[PDB]
Amino acid sequence: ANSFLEEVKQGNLERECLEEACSLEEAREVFEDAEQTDEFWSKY
Amino acid sequence: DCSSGWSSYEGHCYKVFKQSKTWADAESFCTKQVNGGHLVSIESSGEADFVGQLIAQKIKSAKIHVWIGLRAQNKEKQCSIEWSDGSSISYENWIEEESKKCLGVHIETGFHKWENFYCEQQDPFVCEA
Amino acid sequence: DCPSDWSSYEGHCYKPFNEPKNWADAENFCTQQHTGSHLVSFQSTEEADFVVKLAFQTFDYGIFWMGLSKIWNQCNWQWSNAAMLKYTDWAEESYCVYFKSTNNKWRSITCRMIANFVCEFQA
Ligand SMILES: [Ca+2]
Ligand SMILES: [Ca+2]
Ligand SMILES: [Ca+2]
Ligand SMILES: [Ca+2]
Ligand SMILES: [Ca+2]
Ligand SMILES: [Ca+2]
Ligand SMILES: [Ca+2]
Ligand SMILES: [Ca+2]
Ligand SMILES: [Ca+2]
Ligand SMILES: [Ca+2]
Ligand SMILES: [Ca+2]
Ligand SMILES: [Ca+2]
Repeated sequence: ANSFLEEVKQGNLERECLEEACSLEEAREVFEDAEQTDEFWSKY
Repeated sequence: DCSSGWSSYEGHCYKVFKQSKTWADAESFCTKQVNGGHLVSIESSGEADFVGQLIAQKIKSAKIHVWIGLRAQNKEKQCSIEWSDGSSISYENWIEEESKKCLGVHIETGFHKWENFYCEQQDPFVCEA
Repeated sequence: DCPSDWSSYEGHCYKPFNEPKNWADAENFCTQQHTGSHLVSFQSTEEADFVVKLAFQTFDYGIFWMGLSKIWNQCNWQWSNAAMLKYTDWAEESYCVYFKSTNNKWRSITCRMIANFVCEFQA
């Protein structure tokens, strides 16, 4: 999830997708690699 | 007075679909469900209120967004701009997914504020007729 | 010829800053560091790779603005049902382009975001 200025920080799976709900893009910013993003998103 | 499962507001019928589709497929889908259907067009304060509440009834996730009928038709990555120095854009190195020309609403704004999203993602949507 | 603190490549001077400014402020601030300076513009991949490497070796990871702003503000927005676009409720007013010091691909984020930047000038 994005607060006002959180996007300045480097992405982080725990902080953004597990401790918060994350969008497909936030997850992609964490993995960068498409297939990895798919693997994770499909099980999210 | 709409088809079964559709909600009325100002002589228009609306329906929230939980199936995830890209913006384009969602649009086609809407035109095939009802006579004159399209993705919802939020043309007023009241319509926004009604549709936001309508969506809130079916969609509870914050991991996704809900597609609405606004899109930039331009095929180019940016529109009518040059670099801050004056030179035109010859070179480009865009991540396909960073071009966000389709709009959608999210639960964190109560499904009101129009946010920019990459068109080829699959998300729920709302049809209006 | 670049003023020491700046870096040189194919006849242009570049310098990364790590004082977070939004886009408008960054671009503006560039034009003051030296005459004819602006936020960096990319004309080739090597120039791009040159600047990514540069900002990276300097401030490591961060997000850096580039000279592109209000990128879709002038696109042709219209409803699929052809209704009139009068009522609007944009979450963000403008989108600008930036890059991560870890790779050279172009990304987008609201122009109000706070980010590092790189200025560039000629001669
Ligand atoms: Ca966060
Ligand atoms: Ca985030
Ligand atoms: Ca992020
Ligand atoms: Ca934890
Ligand atoms: Ca948090
Ligand atoms: Ca982000
Ligand atoms: Ca991104
Ligand atoms: Ca796989
Ligand atoms: Ca009727
Ligand atoms: Ca409408
Ligand atoms: Ca222009
Ligand atoms: Ca340049």
